[PDB]
Amino acid sequence: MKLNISYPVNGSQKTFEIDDEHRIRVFFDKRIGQEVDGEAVGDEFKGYVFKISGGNDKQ
Amino acid sequence: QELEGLTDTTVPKRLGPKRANNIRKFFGLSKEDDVRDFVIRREVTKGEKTYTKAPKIQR
Amino acid sequence: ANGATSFDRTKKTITPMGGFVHYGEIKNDFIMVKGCIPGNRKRIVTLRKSLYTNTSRKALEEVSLKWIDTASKFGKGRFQTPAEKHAFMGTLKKDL
Amino acid sequence: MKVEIDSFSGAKIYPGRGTLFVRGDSKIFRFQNSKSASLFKQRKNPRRIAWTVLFRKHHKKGITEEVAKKRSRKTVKAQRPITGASLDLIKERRSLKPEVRKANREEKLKANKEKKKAEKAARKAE
Amino acid sequence: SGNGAQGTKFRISLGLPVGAIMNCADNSGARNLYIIAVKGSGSRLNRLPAASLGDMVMATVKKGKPELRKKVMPAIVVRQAKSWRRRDGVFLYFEDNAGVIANPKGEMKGSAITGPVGKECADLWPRVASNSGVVV
RNA sequence: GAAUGUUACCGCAAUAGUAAUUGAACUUAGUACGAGAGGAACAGUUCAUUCGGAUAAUUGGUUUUUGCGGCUGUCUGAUCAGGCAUUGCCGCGAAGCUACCAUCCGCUGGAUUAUGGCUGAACGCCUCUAAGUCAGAAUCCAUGCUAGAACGCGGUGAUUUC
RNA sequence: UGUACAACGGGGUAUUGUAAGCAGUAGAGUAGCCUUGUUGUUACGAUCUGCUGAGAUUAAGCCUUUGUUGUCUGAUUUGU
RNA sequence: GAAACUGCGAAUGGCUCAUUAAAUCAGUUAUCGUUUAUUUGAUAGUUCCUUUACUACAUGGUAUAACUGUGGUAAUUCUAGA
RNA sequence: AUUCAUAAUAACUUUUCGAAUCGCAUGGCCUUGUGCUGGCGAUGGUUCAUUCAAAUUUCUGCCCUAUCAACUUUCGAUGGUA
Ligand SMILES: [Mg+2]
Ligand SMILES: [Mg+2]
Ligand SMILES: [Mg+2]
Ligand SMILES: [Mg+2]
Ligand SMILES: [Mg+2]
Ligand SMILES: [Mg+2]
Ligand SMILES: [Mg+2]
Ligand SMILES: [Mg+2]
Ligand SMILES: [Mg+2]
Ligand SMILES: [Mg+2]
Ligand SMILES: [Mg+2]
Repeated sequence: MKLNISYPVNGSQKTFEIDDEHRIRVFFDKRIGQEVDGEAVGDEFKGYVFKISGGNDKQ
Repeated sequence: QELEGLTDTTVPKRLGPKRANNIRKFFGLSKEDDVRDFVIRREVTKGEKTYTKAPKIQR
Repeated sequence: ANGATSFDRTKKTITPMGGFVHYGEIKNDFIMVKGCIPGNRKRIVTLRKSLYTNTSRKALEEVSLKWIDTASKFGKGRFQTPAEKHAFMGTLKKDL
Repeated sequence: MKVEIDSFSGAKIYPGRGTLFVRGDSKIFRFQNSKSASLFKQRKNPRRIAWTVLFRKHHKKGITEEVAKKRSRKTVKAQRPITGASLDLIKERRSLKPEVRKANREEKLKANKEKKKAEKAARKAE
Repeated sequence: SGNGAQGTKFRISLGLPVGAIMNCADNSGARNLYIIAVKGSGSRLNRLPAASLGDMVMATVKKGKPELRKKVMPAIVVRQAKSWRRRDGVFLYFEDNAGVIANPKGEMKGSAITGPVGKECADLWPRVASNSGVVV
């Protein structure tokens, strides 16, 4: 899917196209507002932690 | 590690405070520091002429 | 963790709760095979290699199990392990 | 694999166990076994059947706590630039606030200007 | 099934032999469908041709509009009430027997379906899926 | 099941039986072909029909588990706990048995028929045929599967004393 | 005369659905008494609540067993 | 002076005659039986609440749109995160 | 015609309202401070009245049919109390 990531300390924001489904399976069964560690979805985001703030499904 | 679009760059807030007490608490001035000269002015050029167009202080 | 898989990862043997009905325990090595085979329980069974090479895109499928049932076959079993049974039911009068 | 809950008794439903029933109003009921399915069909109230989760909850038996509340005592404490003013400028303005005599100087000059203006108006009339 | 089927279907436990009267789930004006045949059914001595979820049947309208009665039309079974097993292992069943009126190509006579429809029927017939409300 | 020295175990295989079947969808492909209208097939994939052999993890059925609970009438002074009502009746009900009402499984080699061919005379040419020969059907025979001749056979263990 | 077998017993597993007994300021109410209550007491009262997912049953073709108690040389026949 | 917030208005108008036979409606009453934005005219020295610090009255608090930026769906006067 | 208008007592409120709003003009008095006063408006606000309304309402009045003579009242029909 796509990841609309925002860093509000700098106010910056960027989308990342993410493939390779076993790294996006860490997002599954997680509610909006729960925090997930970034090293599971990628070693590029290793040491990061994201809070799920929203999103859009297909359609 | 630092991300290229999120943690490297920064974007400024678009507007400064408009209410007098909002300016006074944004800058931590005083009871009486005459907030009229701590107003954020955004320099803009129409042609070769430039002007600052600060906000109108409210309350 | 004979009955455990990589997805389950709760250590338990292949033996169902209370033992296999009319058989007992599986303290030895075993062959889990899909479906049903002739014979009843406790019967000597001979297992033979295939007499031909079968491709069929069904003989060649690699199988990785996700979960193995270890609930009791002596009834409508609800719990896979006594630990899970205890966690669901809380403490009882026998438990002190 | 997902473990379902019995709609009558609250028992955990492992794969391939029990039955599923779709009522005519498109509502889904799951039963771990024929006992709970038959009780539901006989229209028994689960709140009055002594071994169900609903009964034990209503009668407060074997009470247990999941009582987890997470509240963040979070103050952002973050400072950022504004388009008109850079962070360095903001810091300078915050720094110079104590003991400002600029207000006094301006007031005096301005008071003089007001007096001059009032006089100018009188002169213009005459 | 037959011509207008989009894909195949796993075997569902047959619950509607010939002579069965199922409710009519659409808004065509029919109240029930009396099953007289099953499309694609096999042959066996004394065995009644029986229909399952997602099957195309040939049916008559026993109760309903006079322009719909006294003639044979295709129908599609959308609710089964006899329990059947999916390959994910659930035995499920609806509360009633229901089908909708269709042409031989699979397009519905009506434009709306009341109640739920089966997922196996919705995948097999796309117009049933389009006019269906909730799919289970 | 007597008799093949006795008794035991592991085998061989004469002969006899034998089984799988049919369709749809996707793709090939709106392609070949055709002025157009229309409109295939081979290979591949996913399923299904009829049949067959098992099996009972699950789902459902069955209930003298007379296992637990409930209910009527009467009898045991009452209570408790029971008897009787030809299994008193009702709900649930393990186990066993069982259902295309449940699940699993159902092999690949050779030889041929029709037919199409090769070489090649008869008949200086030609010809699938006469001599010789290639490919070929849900056919046949094997592989495989079931019994094992109670007068078919082999290997091996042990073989009694007061 | 033993990682022996059995009968019991214990544990597990399953079924049902909360045992008898005791207690209660629960209980539609209805009677008696006075020290005429502000839980008045006594009596009766389907039912309710607690002890109590309790009690009962559980191999007869369920699993298991450091427990208890026992059992372990009767008959007939067979030889190249 | 766009946008957007806020306030008004969108219950007027215009159309039709399906229903409706003590219903509508007409003329005549009643509100000592009630609601009423707006117009018009009048009309709130008392409000620091243990009312001595609690309290700024030369005037206290929080958002949020528009906007910037990142986006999703074939599609709608759809909207999400920052 | 009133238990009316209005007023007074004891309280009650989970508490309403009693201007932290906007434009022009900027003048007078001095203890000359950004001191004190100060005009014409705009919007808002409690209640009463008024206006524009609304809702119920009194009396009398409607075509053809008895090949409609009894209708209403379980499930409000007519009245009473709350
Ligand atoms: Mg079983
Ligand atoms: Mg017949
Ligand atoms: Mg043979
Ligand atoms: Mg069978
Ligand atoms: Mg059953
Ligand atoms: Mg059974
Ligand atoms: Mg030739
Ligand atoms: Mg008791
Ligand atoms: Mg209890
Ligand atoms: Mg001993
Ligand atoms: Mg006014």
